[PDB]
Amino acid sequence: YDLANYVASHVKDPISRINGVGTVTLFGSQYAMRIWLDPTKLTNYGLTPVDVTSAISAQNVQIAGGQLGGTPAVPGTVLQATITEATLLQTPEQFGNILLKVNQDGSQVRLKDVAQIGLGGETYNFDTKYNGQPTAALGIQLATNANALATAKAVRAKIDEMSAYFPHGLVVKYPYDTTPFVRLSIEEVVKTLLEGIVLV
Amino acid sequence: MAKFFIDRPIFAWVIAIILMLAGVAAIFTLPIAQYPTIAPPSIQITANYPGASAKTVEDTVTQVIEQQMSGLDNFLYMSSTSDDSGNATITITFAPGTNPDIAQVQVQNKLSLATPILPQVVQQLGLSVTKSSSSFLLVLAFNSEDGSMNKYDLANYVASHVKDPISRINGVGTVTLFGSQYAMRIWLDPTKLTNYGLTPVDVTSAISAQNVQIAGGQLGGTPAVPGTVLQATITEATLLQTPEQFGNILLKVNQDGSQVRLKDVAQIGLGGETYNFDTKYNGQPTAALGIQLATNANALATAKAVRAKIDEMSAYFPHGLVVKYPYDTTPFVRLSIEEVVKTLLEGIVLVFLVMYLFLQNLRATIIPTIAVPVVLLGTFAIMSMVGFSINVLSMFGLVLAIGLLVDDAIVVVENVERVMAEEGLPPKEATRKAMGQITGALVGVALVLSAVFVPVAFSGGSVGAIYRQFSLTIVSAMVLSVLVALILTPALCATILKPIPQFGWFNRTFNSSRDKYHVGVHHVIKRSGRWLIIYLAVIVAVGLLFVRLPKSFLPDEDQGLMFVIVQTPSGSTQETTARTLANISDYLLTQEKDIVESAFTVNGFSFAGRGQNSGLVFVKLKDYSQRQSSDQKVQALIGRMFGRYAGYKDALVIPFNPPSIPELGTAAGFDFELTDNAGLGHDALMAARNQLLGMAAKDPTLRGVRPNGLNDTPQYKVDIDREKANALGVTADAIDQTFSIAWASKYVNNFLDTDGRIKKVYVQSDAPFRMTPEDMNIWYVRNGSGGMVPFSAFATGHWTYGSPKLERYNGISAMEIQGQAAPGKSTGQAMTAMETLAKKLPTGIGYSWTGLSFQEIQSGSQAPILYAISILVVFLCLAALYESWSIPFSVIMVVPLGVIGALLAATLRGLENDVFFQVGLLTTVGLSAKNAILIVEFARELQQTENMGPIEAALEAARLRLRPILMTSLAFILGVMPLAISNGAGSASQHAIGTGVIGGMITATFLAIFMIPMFFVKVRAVFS
Amino acid sequence: LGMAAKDPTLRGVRPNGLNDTPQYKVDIDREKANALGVTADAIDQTFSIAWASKYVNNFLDTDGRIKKVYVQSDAPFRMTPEDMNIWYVRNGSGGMVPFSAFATGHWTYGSPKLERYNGISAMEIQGQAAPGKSTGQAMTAMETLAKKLPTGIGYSWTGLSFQEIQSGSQAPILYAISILVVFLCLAALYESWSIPFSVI
Amino acid sequence: ASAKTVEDTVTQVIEQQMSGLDNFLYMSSTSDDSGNATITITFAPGTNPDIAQVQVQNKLSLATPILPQVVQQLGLSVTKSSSSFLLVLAFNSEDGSMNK
Amino acid sequence: GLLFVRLPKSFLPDEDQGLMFVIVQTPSGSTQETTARTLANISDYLLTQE
Amino acid sequence: ASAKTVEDTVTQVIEQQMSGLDNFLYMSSTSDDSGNATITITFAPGTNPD
Ligand SMILES: CCCCCCCCCCCO[C@@H]1O[C@H](CO)[C@@H](O[C@H]2O[C@H](CO)[C@@H](O)[C@H](O)[C@H]2O)[C@H](O)[C@H]1O
Ligand SMILES: CCCCCCCCCCCO[C@@H]1O[C@H](CO)[C@@H](O[C@H]2O[C@H](CO)[C@@H](O)[C@H](O)[C@H]2O)[C@H](O)[C@H]1O
Ligand SMILES: CCCCCCCCCCCO[C@@H]1O[C@H](CO)[C@@H](O[C@H]2O[C@H](CO)[C@@H](O)[C@H](O)[C@H]2O)[C@H](O)[C@H]1O
Repeated sequence: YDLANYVASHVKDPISRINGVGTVTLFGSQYAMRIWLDPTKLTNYGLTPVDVTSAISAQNVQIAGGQLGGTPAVPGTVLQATITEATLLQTPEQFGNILLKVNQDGSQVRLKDVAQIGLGGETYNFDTKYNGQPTAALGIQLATNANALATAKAVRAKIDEMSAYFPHGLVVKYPYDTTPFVRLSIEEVVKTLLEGIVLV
Repeated sequence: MAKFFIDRPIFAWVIAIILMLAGVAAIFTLPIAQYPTIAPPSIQITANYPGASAKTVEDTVTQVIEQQMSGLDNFLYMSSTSDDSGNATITITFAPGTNPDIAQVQVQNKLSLATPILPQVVQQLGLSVTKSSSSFLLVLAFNSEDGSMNKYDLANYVASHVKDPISRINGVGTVTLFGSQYAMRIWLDPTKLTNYGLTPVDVTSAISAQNVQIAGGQLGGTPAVPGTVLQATITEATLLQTPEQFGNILLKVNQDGSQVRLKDVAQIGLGGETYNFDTKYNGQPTAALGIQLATNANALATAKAVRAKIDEMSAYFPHGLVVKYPYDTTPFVRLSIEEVVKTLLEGIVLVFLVMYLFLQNLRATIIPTIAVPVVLLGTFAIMSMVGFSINVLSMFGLVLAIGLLVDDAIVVVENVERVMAEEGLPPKEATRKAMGQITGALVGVALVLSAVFVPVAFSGGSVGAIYRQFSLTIVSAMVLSVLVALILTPALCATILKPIPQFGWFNRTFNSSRDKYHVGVHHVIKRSGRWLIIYLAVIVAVGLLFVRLPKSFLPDEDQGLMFVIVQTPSGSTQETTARTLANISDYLLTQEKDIVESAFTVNGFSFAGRGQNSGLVFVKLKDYSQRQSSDQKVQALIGRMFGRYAGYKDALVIPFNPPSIPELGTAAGFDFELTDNAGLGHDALMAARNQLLGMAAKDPTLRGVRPNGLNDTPQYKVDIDREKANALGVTADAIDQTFSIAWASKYVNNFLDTDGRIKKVYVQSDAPFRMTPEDMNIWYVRNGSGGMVPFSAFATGHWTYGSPKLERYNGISAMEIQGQAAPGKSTGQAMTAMETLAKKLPTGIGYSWTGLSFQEIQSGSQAPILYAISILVVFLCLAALYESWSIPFSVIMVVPLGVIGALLAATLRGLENDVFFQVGLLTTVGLSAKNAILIVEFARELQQTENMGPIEAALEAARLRLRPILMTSLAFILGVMPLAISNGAGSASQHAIGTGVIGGMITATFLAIFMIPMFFVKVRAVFS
Repeated sequence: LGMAAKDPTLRGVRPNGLNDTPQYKVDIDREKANALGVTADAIDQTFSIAWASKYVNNFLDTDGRIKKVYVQSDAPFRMTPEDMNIWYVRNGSGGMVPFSAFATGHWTYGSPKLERYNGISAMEIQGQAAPGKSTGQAMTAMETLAKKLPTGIGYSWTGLSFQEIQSGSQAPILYAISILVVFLCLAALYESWSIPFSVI
Repeated sequence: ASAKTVEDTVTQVIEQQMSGLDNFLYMSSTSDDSGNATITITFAPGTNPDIAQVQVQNKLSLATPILPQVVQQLGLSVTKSSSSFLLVLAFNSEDGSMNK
Repeated sequence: GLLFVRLPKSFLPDEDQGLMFVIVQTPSGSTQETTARTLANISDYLLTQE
Repeated sequence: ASAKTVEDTVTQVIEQQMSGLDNFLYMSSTSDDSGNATITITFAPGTNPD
């Protein structure tokens, strides 16, 4: 999940913007805030999953606050500043404290009490290995009528640029790449051309 | 070719006629614009999130759109901001050459795919995709002189009556209304809400429910029962239209039967969609309308047409309404066109007078005066075919090009006259003999000069965009001129000129002079080594003058405008900043009453974004003819404004003359993007910004290094104790929505105004209840069991810091730093200094180059490579001409001659090494190469047909070429002289070109006539 | 149109638009409805679903093709104004109140479609040249009749008519340019100003 | 929307944004009591219709923040039009086994 | 000169393509049943008398 | 969602609108239990991808 997240958060979007890159596939994703419900615990508090989805949507929010002294203000107002009310939650701990119920004895039920919260994948569809070790994979598909050698060289350059900010231990390999083949075959026919010149 | 058309003047005149006709057609169909497009296409998306903070916009709007912006062909980079006016702006920049239509549609389609993810309010308000431009044809100010209309009335009027007719004027491109218009404003009163137990969401929902347009189907609709004999569309429910109807919306009914209505709980009425800004004309309310020119229309007719339609429909403006034109560039382009036509006609008269002076033969003078107009008209015809426009850059191209095409005309006719007189032959044989001595050299001249000019045409970037219209107009004219010298003018000479049968002081003085010159040519030859040391002295002077002469793109003209940036201290309001702007307008209209025509003020805007603490003043000056003197020019007004407002505590006031082409910025400038590459956060990035800026302000390689955006500013946080509220039975949604509607306002739905137009509906608290943090406690929200709870029950607030403007580059948070290279230092070395500073920043902070520094990085080793190609092909063309690997050196060495003169003239007049200087220098170096090419050509032909030695050949060829060289230089210096001594609009550019070329022609021709034969004999001695 | 009916030059002149049609407005007395316990939304939605129909969602037909689901009143109940009485809406207490209790009918007349040509309100007319007349002669007759219309009513030609005007008015200029070009071509070919003239 | 509502709030707005179109010849538009707006932009003969379409769409972006929210959300459709009613197929059930 | 100016002008001739249109427009407010009946009138004439 | 849900609620909905395309060559769609609808439309060679 960490490798898929790093790639999603630092490599994929800029690579997706290189000319000639038609499309980009991450077998993985950026982190997703993951809320794993427990039905027996939901039953205990008289709650359903919809209660949970609704509370996330009401308590995980960014709210327009307008302004102190904002416009149109009463004549004479001489101070203004933006108001911040509610913000997106950020860590699984904050989500675990979302409020679900006020039960009879005065306690309030919270999402931590009905679910496991953590960062994981948007999808659990994939599993990738490079030489049997964990990997995060980016499939680069060439845009229609774009030049494979040009695009591959540009993306390899952008990756070389981004390598300056890799976390410790992060390595990049190129498991599948057809442009070395095309480049080497053009190179080889050039070599035969010059051999034939000498022979003539 | 030449000998072909000599024997047949009819065919040559048919070709001349076709060129002339096509040229006239191009005169009347070519586009007119002040400048060609320069900068690469950029597409910007804008979004509005009413009441959202910069952080809210970055997280709910900007980041979503950016994450969706991919698969765009030819993307160079992307740059976005998110600010406290609730505004998102994302600009995508594409590579030079990209089709702007395709970039825009590609951007719009990715944006359409992105739209569902965005906040519902952002979606409902609509996003904009537009091509980023910095230029306008006209900007109209619709003003209420008697106060009958405020800015909302004015903008409403424009949108209802002007924008549509104006859009249908031929040649009008984009039409922008700077101005907000009517909206139904519901101003909630919290106490009246609490008394009836209502919340702002009740109001929004009632509006959503009662201001509706309902499809009624139709009577007798299909499928119908048999026998029905009438259809009719049925209308049920229509949008509310008037404040009374909105106030009569039913909100609640009490048990006693009484009804609670919106009028009982809020103030309802027409207001503006936004109050973020205010615009004033000369202290009057105003609404502005920007008219941008359609692609490939002519600016002059479009502007005349717009002013004519505005005049036409001003017959029906309500009382008190007037239209002013605070912005208009078109007088100045009309003036450039008049000035160029004046120069071209003068150039024709000058060739007439010079041919007569040296030849005193009317018949021979008329040939160049036919040939030059034909080539100019053909140049217009070629410009039409190639897609150029009539613009200041191309017009200066024609101005510089007469020096080449009159030189061709004089070479042809003067050489025919010399052969016809000194050798005594009749016209057909004389022209055949004279055009057999120059045809190959003329072909070679065309190729060599084209080579001279290709490093300019093939230059990349916006600077190359400046160059190429200019240089390629020169190249078109030159190539046609060579064709005309080989097609029309030999036939004109062979048919027009007659034999010569049987002032005088001037003839005697020129003959004495050319004898002293001939002896001087010999002197320099015999003293070669001394004058080769002198040649190296000239080269060293070229270097030192070049390094000392300031860099520049275009000279800054007084175009009758001045822009004033106004930045008041943080937290300032619209009311407070309005008074710095009001001060400035009153000052301009009273103290500068005789200099200033308009002062247009907008607060709410800098050039770099919005803010209540920021404004602009747009001031137009009086007609250039009523503005004589040095005190009355814009530069002096900028000085007086620095004086008045540098000692001004309330605001930062920057007066400045707008640059001609703003996209170029400053030649010494650099544009840097400091980026958060490790997800380290805003605080870390600004810590790095401040660290880097502190280093740069100590750096002698750098000057003026400033952070392009804003420092963090204090903000007020509302903390809701959600569990305390829930214990009270109050749900988080009720709290946040009540607070947000009251403070940030809310867009509910559309309504149909009494004029039949669709407008927006907003509910927000009335201003008295949302001004202060205390007001946050006067607001109520209901709990799950009914009844009202105050915000004071569960809400506290506290002050903090946050950015009011959040910048992103290529999708990751950034902060743009902008500066200049230190005087005497280059931009590349400035970039290296910045980079070594950036290396010394904490790990995870990266950076990118943007703008003209990015352009410089992309094309780095292009300039030297193009020069090598140019030099090589010049050399190869000359080897073919001379059949020698060494003789071309006697021509190529002419280059620094004349360059020294241009540098000398510019430095002694304080002008700068700008683009005008550079193109002028290229044409004069081209002419010196041509003069050297013909000197060496005749020296060669004499050395091989009359078996002469190198010195005899050099001396005789110098005698032969002295007259035509002097004829051309005299005509050309006199032709550009009026530009080099100019009063009035555009004189800075006219000076920038004229000073340089006069200096160049002077030293070029004198040093060339004395040193080129010495070089010829020297190369002949050295490699033979 | 009345003028064209008598102009012997032309036949079949008809408007390409639509005459004003009778229209029926339904006025809801929202105060009565609020007093009787129905919200404006309920009456709005019932009358639209009943008369205008509603596309609710898709269904999957027996052939495997996705198609639409529509809800509307059966024809006998939505045919005449007199029908609008039978529709009931249930109020906030669960009781039913009929439309006749709070709504009124109103006849009027109005346009079924508005035309704009280059932004100017307009009405399109098409016609034929009478047997024995050309398209151009019919257009001259049309301009003669339009000349006799009230001041402020102008006209334009579009489509075939516009292209016809281009053809007819450009031909003489093209003949002139063609004569000039033949003149210059023979002047060049035969090195004479007298040969091309004697030919022209 | 009524015919007048459509014309004044949809059709006119869309037309206003159509300044600056390369090779514009004229434009004609309809606004019906069915709520329908149809604006047909005709260009010079020989104009590239694909370029014309991309330009019309790029100009249409300007209209969306002015258009009624519902119209802007529901979507505007842009197409290369024709009246070349080329051929019409009539499908008939001769044995009567199928109706309209 | 006079023979050119006198000559009636046109764009293209009306060729018989083997096809013809008949446009029918009934009073405003009329129903699908009413227009179906006029279209049938035209179809009956064309398919019996013509 | 299942491949069948994907086909009924997305793939058939999009396909029913893929008409009026210049240089249409063929179309190939797939709906799978990973919730993915992929509709590839191929045009004649030389069709402008833009
Ligand atoms: C209604 C009032 C009368 C009409 C107003 C006239 C409007 C059109 C005139 C030119 C507008 O062109 C606009 O000018 C300003 C100053 O050159 C440029 O601004 C430039 O310099 C300023 C400060 O030097 C920086 O804030 C900014 O990074 C840079 O873009 C801006 O990039 C260009 O977009
Ligand atoms: C006579 C017939 C000649 C053919 C027609 C062309 C006319 C003028 C010739 C100019 C050759 O074109 C010129 O090529 C050079 C070398 O690639 C380019 O330079 C580019 O490539 C080199 C490496 O490939 C880089 O080092 C350099 O930073 C980059 O800008 C330059 O931007 C372009 O302008
Ligand atoms: C391959 C290259 C190397 C070989 C160089 C050969 C020439 C060098 C001769 C001396 C140079 O300096 C000077 O040359 C010129 C040549 O006109 C002569 O003087 C004179 O000669 C001719 C007479 O025909 C006069 O017309 C001319 O005004 C005058 O210069 C003289 O002989 C010598 O005083």
